[PDB]
Amino acid sequence: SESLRIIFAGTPDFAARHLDALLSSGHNVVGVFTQPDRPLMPSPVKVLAEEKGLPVFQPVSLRPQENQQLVAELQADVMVVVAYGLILPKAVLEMPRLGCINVHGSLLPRWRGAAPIQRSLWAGDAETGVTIMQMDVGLDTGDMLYKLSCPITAEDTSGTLYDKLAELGPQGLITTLKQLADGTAKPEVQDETLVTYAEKLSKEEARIDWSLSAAQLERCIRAFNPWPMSWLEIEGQPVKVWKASVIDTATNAAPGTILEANKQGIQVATGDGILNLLSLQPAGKKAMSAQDLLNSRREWFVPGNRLV
Repeated sequence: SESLRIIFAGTPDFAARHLDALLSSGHNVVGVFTQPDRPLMPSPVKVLAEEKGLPVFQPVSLRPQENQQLVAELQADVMVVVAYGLILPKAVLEMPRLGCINVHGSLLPRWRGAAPIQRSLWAGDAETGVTIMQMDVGLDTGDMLYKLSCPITAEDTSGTLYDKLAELGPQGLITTLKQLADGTAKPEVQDETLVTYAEKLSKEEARIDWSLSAAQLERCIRAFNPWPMSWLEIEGQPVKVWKASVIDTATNAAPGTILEANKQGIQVATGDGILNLLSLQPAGKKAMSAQDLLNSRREWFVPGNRLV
């Protein structure tokens, strides 16, 4: 029942979904910190804070004591950090009364780090979720105050999981804020041994490696959607893969061998099983179905030929 003065720090839409939830549930958000304007585009959090008449602060860094003081001045009870791109110095961590609380996109201690959502999908996890944690100095080492899980379906991409977590996160956050205001929060220490780090995604890593199993390639295709998107090079042309299905049939064909190319898809042998490419997007072109591809890029997918 204690109305907490909250400083909200966040940047992307995922973060904006959480701010919107805090406001909508009558929370006392005293200030909003977002990353400085980007080439010059304002963040989804900045846009929403503004529309709501909230003071926005965009220090390029919290290292300067001048910037740290902006947090001090707001005399906050807790600082909620959701996808805010700046490192918080221990000094700032100690400033709000109840400290800083972070909404992390994984079921900690698994997937500490930068790309928890994409990595849980890529790794083949059966589920993800969000962990609301009491921020500490390391990279996502804080005690877990709350966790909500969400299963990862076979049709999920990092994009849909983001959607799912953007809906789960706010409720977990509001619940946790209630517990902190009530003194009923039950902090759980992270088991170091269960930790894994969700390293950033790169376009280099998204390039299709046919020697992998069709299952993992199919997972990469989903996990790397919307960014960086799995891709292969054909005639020095980067081609993004939007959809593929796995054909659980063993092949003696070398990885990369096109086994079939028709309306049903372009089947490619992998290191284990067959990957059926369904939607590909040649650079600077539209995302085309296998049939469209056979009409405009036939020579790229001749059965018997080997990709890559």
